Amino acid sequence: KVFGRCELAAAMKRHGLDNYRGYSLGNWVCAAKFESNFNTQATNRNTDGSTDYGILQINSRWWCNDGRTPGSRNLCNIPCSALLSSDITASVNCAKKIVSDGNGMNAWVAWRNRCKGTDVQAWIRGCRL
Repeated sequence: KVFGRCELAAAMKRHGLDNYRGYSLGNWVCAAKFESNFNTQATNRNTDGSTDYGILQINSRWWCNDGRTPGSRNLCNIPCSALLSSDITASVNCAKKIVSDGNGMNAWVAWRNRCKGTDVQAWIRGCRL
């Protein structure tokens, strides 16, 4: 599914992401924009052989099982394919665990490079929330 901007903001807020570990909703929308362009089916291979899955590009090196990442853990206890569902529940839950891991949203390199320090409220402007 490719979410609309406000549509995704609403879903993330219903799933408890808004202000989770102190990160306003705009931070999460912005991350998703640059990770996946709001597409739950996005996948991308990393240099190390792991793969990133879903709207928040969660990686198989640590967080999900894809059967093909030798280093690996599955700390979210989830097949990576669950992260590609129309229903964002598994991506949200696993993102809550990642953002709690010590480095906050820095775990998403794209968030650090493209969202951190910017006016992330713009990403939820105009949305009924």
